Amino acid sequence: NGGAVMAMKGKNCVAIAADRRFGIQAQMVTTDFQKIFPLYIGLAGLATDVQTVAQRLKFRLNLYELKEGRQIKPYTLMSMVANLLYEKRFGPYYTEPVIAGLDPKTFKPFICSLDDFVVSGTCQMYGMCESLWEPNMDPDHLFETISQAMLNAVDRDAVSGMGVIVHIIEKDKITT
Amino acid sequence: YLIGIQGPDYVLVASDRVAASNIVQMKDDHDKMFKMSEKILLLCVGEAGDTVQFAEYIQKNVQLYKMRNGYELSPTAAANFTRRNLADCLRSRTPYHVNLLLAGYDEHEGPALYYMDYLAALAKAPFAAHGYGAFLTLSILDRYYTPTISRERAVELLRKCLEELQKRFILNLPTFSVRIIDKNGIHDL
Amino acid sequence: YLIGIQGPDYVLVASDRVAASNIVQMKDDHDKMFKMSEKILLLCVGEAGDTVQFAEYIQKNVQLYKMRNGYELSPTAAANFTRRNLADCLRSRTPYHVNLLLAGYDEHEGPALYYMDYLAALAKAPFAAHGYGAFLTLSILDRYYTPTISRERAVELLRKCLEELQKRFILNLPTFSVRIIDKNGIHDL
Amino acid sequence: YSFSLTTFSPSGKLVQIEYALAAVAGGAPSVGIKAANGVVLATEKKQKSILYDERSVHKVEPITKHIGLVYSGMGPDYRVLVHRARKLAQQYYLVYQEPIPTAQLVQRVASVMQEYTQSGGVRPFGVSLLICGWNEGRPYLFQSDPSGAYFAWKATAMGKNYVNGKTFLEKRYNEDLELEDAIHTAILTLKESNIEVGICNEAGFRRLTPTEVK
Amino acid sequence: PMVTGTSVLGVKFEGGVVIAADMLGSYGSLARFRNISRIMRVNNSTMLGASGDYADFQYLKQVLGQMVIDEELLSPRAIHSWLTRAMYSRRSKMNPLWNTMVIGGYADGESFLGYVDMLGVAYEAPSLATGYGAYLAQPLLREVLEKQPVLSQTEARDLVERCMRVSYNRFQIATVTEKGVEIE
Amino acid sequence: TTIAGVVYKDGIVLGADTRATEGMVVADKNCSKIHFISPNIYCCGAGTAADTDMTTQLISSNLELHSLSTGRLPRVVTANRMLKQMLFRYQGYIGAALVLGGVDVTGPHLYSIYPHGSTDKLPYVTMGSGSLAAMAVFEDKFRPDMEEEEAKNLVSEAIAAGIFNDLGSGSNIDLCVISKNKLDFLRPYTVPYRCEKG
Amino acid sequence: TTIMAVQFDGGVVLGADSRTTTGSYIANRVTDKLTPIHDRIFCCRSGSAADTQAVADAVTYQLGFHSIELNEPPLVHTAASLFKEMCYRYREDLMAGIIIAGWGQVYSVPMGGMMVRQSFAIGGSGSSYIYGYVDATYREGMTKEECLQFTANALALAMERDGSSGGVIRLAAIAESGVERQV
Amino acid sequence: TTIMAVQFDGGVVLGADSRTTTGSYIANRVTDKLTPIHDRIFCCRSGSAADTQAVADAVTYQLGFHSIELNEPPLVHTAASLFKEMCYRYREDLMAGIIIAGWGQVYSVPMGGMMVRQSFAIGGSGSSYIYGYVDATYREGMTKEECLQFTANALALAMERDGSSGGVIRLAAIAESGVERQV
Amino acid sequence: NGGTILAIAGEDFAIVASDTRLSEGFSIHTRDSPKCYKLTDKTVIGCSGFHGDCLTLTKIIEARLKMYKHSNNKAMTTGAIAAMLSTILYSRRFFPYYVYNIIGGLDEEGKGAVYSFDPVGSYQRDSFKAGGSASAMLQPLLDNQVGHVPLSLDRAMRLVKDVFISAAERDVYTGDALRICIVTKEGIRE
Amino acid sequence: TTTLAFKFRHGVIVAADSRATAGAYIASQTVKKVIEINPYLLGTMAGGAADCSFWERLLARQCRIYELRNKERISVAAASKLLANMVYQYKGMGLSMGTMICGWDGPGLYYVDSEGNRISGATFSVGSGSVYAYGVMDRGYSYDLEVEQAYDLARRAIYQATYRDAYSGGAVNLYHVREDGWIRVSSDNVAD
Repeated sequence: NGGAVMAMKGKNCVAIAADRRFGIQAQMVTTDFQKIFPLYIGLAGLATDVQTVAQRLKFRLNLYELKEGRQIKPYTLMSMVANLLYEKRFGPYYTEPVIAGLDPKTFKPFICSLDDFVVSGTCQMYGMCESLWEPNMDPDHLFETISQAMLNAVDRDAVSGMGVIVHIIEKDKITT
Repeated sequence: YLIGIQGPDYVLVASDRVAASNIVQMKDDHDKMFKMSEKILLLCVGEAGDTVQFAEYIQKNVQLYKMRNGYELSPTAAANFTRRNLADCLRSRTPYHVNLLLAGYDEHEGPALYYMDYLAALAKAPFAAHGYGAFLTLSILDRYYTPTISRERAVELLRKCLEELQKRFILNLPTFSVRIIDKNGIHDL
Repeated sequence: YLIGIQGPDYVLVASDRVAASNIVQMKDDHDKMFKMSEKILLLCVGEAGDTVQFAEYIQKNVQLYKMRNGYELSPTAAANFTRRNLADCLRSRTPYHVNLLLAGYDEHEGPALYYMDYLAALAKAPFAAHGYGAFLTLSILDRYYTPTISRERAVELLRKCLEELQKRFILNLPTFSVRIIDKNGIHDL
Repeated sequence: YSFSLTTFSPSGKLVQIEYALAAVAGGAPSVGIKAANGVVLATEKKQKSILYDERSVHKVEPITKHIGLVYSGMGPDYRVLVHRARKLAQQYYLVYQEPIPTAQLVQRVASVMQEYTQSGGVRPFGVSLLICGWNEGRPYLFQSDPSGAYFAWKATAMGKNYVNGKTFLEKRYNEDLELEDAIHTAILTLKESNIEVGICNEAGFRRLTPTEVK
Repeated sequence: PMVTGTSVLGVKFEGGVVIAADMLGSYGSLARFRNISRIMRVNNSTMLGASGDYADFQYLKQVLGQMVIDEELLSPRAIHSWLTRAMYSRRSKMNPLWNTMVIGGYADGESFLGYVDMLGVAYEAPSLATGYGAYLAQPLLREVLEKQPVLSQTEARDLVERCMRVSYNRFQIATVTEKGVEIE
Repeated sequence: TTIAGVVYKDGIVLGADTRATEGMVVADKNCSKIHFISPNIYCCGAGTAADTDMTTQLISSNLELHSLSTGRLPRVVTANRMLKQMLFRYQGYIGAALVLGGVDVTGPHLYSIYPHGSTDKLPYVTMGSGSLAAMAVFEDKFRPDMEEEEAKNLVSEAIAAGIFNDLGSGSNIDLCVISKNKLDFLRPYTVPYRCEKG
Repeated sequence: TTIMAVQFDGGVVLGADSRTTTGSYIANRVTDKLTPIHDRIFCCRSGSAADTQAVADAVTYQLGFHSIELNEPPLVHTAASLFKEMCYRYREDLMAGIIIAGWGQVYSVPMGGMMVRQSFAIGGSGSSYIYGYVDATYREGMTKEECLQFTANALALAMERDGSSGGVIRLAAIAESGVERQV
Repeated sequence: TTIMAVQFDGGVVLGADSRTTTGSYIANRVTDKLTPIHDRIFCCRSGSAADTQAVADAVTYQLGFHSIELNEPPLVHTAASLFKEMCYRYREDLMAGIIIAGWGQVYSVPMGGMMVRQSFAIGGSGSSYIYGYVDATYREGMTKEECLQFTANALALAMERDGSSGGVIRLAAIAESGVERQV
Repeated sequence: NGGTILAIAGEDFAIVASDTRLSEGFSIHTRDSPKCYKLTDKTVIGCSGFHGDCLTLTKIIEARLKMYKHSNNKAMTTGAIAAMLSTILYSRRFFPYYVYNIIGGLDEEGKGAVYSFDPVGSYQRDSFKAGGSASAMLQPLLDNQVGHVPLSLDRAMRLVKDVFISAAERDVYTGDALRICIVTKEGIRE
Repeated sequence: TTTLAFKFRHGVIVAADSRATAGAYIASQTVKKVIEINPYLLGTMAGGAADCSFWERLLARQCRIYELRNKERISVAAASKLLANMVYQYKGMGLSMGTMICGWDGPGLYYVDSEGNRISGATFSVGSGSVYAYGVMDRGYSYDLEVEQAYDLARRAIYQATYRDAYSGGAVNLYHVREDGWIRVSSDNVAD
């Protein structure tokens, strides 16, 4: 199964991207399967865990977001899923979450993954993006590097591909 | 084997009427229809009691809701409900092995069918199939199907898929319980 | 699946025309006929090359004999010959998995068909069957068959057995290569 | 037991909680002011026998990196309430990994004090306590009370003669005042009604250092 | 594999090759043969030490002596080369030797120090240490090499004399010398 | 994955390398491992990073609760004793191991703590993938009577021995001094085509 | 490993080596295996260090909590009985070869967990090599001085063959009015 | 088992016990394990009796066929080299712990098969218990008489612990002009 | 054990570069090894997979190409090696040589050659291939900036060079010193 | 690793996807599966990549030794038969492939599995994606087929196979064995 999870941070704009496919074995099921759930998160690995963690996280997160209208800090969200998945260290759910998105009101990006850029998934990516990363890109550039890394790593990869979604988070605009 | 098609103002679903333990089929009337509401319709391929021990367990909730709330659930809503159950059973002592299609027709959200993996991997399906005859059929339906279609044409599109299960496939699945779901609600064909 | 019947002045044998690796059949013209003489006729169900890598290996001997001796072997004689080979291969590196019926019609010893196990357990068979559809069919033929019959009646007796392989059995074996052996020698039906 | 000792009076008043408010009326005076450099909390404690100790059981116990408590009411009850308040704070730190927002710790602790006004076989907590905190850009000054009702304040007072202490706090002080200057109103409102003191600012929670209390 | 000695070291001195090794041939936790000398002296200079099942050392000591004794009456690089052929040929039948041997030989101003793994992997290396020093002795060898890129007569000498203290202290200190073939 | 510690005269120089690998790929070339259990005490981790991080967070909340309660900064042995128990109880399900160092009025203690729960204070300890290579250098070079600043010259080289020689361990050395005199964190400490738009 | 317990006179004289190897790689040479579980009663261990950390300390907990109530030094066989209990109830989730002494009364506990009072004992996987030296020396009529040289020389011979034991030979002397632990 | 070989003087003095147990059930207590393979060279064995019957005799065949041609008593290391060969070529279809002596030259052969000249050796699964008694007694300056009492007392201590060895202690004395085999 | 190989030839160069280090497990044993042994002024062969096999295989390749060089007295074609080496891998296939070898001989047409292999024989003329441990890291990137270039050699050298900087700090089995062996008409250019 | 083949009155068309894989990494997408043996008959490659090359090198060799000695063409029946015999010997050795012999004789299409399953049909698809390729195949296939319509059919059926099979990507590679013999009718892309 799986799926790839591109994620990249150049300038305040926070890139993240993913393949839109999942397979029952080696046969593609759908050419449209959401992995990037809106400070965004992109989970890949099993589909069951992708959906399970997305549901469980939005639940725990909404209890907080009602309890304070204060938007969540990216670091605290990282702790939220970190603790949420470590509870099964005896029965661990297989999905690799990579959050990407702004620190509130300071317009400061925070990307991270959980067991520059953080790639995760079934993939091809970590060796591809690393010397191409520019520490400064306008979104116009940021889209281009992440789209290249996405398309090149994933077209090669057998079990990913067939549709790409790219969110380049900014307060001003969020392109897709 | 199960097959599902999404149309302009309908959802089309159809099922082989068979089950077999051993070398023989022991019935050919076996209903892999699991209709649960006026427009929420599971179709469950899978071995043993688990397909129906699950199907009914969902049905009675989906129905229990309708009495208790006075209104009927969305195809999506029912879908995410059954999805939740299957995810729980995967980690459980009893992981059910049911591969099911939740057909349904919301009025204001429109017709929808969902593929659901036994593990529990819900996904909206433009068209879908299940079983092991799924490896054969999905290509025919993927080539042939377009955005437009008609319920009149849906019958031909489905009749062509029936040929694969006899003509190229080893197992004989001889009668197909075609059914539709349309604003009117479910009908047998 | 293979079927064989012994009649008053004939031997009747018939074969499903199929093979499948994977979920699909890859042919429906597949000849499980292995005719080897005017009136010595193997029919070999079994997986892979072994059925034909054996069949022909027998055929070329059975034929080699006819040139080298100027006369044709008895159905029994050919039977004990193939029986010998299969017993040798059981202890060998390569034990063939071929379940075969050696039909034949001696003139002065009369019509005979023989069941032959893959291990190599020759036995004369009044009527016989092979395959996995053998578990189903042999009861019909055991009930129905009598000492008398006729080639005209043999067709009905065989047509009734065909129903079992579709109507109760899971696999679709759709055409049956009926053939007879009679003093005249082999004919297709 | 399994049956709560809290039940309504004929007009709907929680008699035992009202009596818990009477227990708050006892206890040495407390005072707390949000100034604009940081909150201060302070309390009367007394030599009493002249054989006591003053660093043994402060009413001013830090709870979390920048929260503290000061109680009025029964002292025995405070010792355990603080323990659960620290529990909620450390538990929050391992789950969320930031020291818990002042408003949230006050809320969660309020829920603990609410549980016994509905829970069997237990009386309500007598202790009422100022819970003063500073996160982000704001000093927070809270009052939790026996029913588990809590309020944020700009200035507030507790214990004996809070009734006049709050009056001084609204006329002798308003708006903002530099932290020792808003301690001026503490030391002079407390005077209306030995002493421990603790301040917040942004310098890690702090006990106003003893040489400088003088 | 049966009873096994370990701890063989090698490293060059400019115009020589120190090779020290302790003399234990332990079998299991028990140190059954606290007397085995594992440093064969092949040729007027060159020599192999061995760290692995000792039966294999006996086999290759008598066999390498066969190749040398034959050829004599008819270089370290050549001995390592063939030794790789021997270790490899036994791997091909999956009947290996468990021996892992360093071959230190001063050949024409050059201190060849081959290493031949049991499963036939082979390379020259200036500061070789076989097992139990292939995680421990090895940084101590390198730390001198990280600083000074070559080792003198005295440098590699003292390096091994200390590194062997870093088994039991009974080790023989074989030393190829411009002449070749010493043992202490 | 080379983590280390040494007990020098005034305390403990902990040392660590910034790498974490998911098998054969480096997923993090700037990995934080000298986790702050408390301002006084610090704990390096090795083995599975998940277990090490989370177990260290548990002991952190625990130690910081006990010190928060007494108002007296906790002892090292306390930290070790709850670590001994914590890594014992799971019986190898916590397969990540810890090097705890801290100073309490009782003075320096540095226990390597194996994931089955053995706590052993010693003047030098190493752990991680690089530990063999590192400990030979710590053995050869460590001397009792070492001073405060020479430990910086004793763990940076020792960890460096694990950076070059090992393939699980690499990247910039972290070095964290523990003394009642001062605490030091040196987070990154010792260093040993454009896809054209539009 | 090597645990070498001997008894006599004022109290036991017993010893152990210094290494706590994990596999062939030594981890430590300074380990004290003779470690206290009471003032009188000091445990010795084999099996694993890890299971013995969980045990022994828990016996110290119980034993020192034995002593406060009864206000007497706890009976050696009582402590040893606690080791029989702890080892007996989990013999399968445990490995422990203790040799508990106290004041002298040399007691032992096979990993399976039966407390069997020895009068001299040896433990570990290095122990076995000692047998021919202990059996041919233990003798009734030997004074207190003898046991010191006996245990100290016994262990060393054990260590020569054993590649699990080495380190410094550490000896307890547990007696009335003193514990003289040499190394 | 116990094979206990010691060198010296005119020739080796060495011994072995008497039992050849199969499992816990003894089969025999009278077995001579010190048995001849030449007039000078008498084999001792451990591993199994069954593999050693096939070996040893075949070495006697070759060795006594060694002697007739060369018309000299065969070299002890030659015989021992034959044991290295026989054991070396099948180490996997074999078990053998020989201790070959001859005239004295104590030689050994680990089952894996490396002939390694010992100066004193012990073999078997009962042997290990001896180590602390041999190592602390073997001494340069001991006369021929000493080795008799040494080997004979060594084995007995070995046997006390070993439940594979017992029987009667049988000793060869192989030397120039005599083989004095006591029991 | 393993390690990375890379090769590209467009115009005359067949740039066969590789990391030196071999790791038995993790114990980097020599940091000075070449994977790209030269065989002929034109033939250079990278070999990654298993060093013990790589040695034996290259000696067998060298022996066989010398046998050819006697048997025909005509230099061993690079295309002959592509068809020959695959049969050599098949010869020992039921016990296989765990070796991934990249061939770089200079053509008769004065052009580059690269021939990817797998352990059982899949020769592939291609414009580039990286094999070994980091091959998954290098193939999409290296493909992107190489696959309307006239095979620019100076920029191509930098493009070969940089990707091994990137692989070395990412994959833990590529590293140390990089050795490059261009194959031009002037000869092998180590 | 899909390699459809079918015969019709104006030819036998053999299309093949070009992807090859090891793990979920894709080593190349350049291979032409339809390994040549003869101007007018051709192989296929399904199953392991090396096997098909090697066996069809032996096949090409043996067909060549035959055409020289017998001094006539080897037939599709004979070619498949020698092939089937040769792959049988290595039955149980895991040398798995799905080679097909195609070529005009009338046209001859014989699928030849590695376990020795030399079967003569007319319509085949072999490999992982075959189950996809089959379903499209039957739906347009008729013996009454133009050379162009058949070109489109081979391309549609390969295109629908590669679309779902994870291990099959790369461009369609028609060969048309008409009366005269084969030509590289199309090598055209799938990423169109």
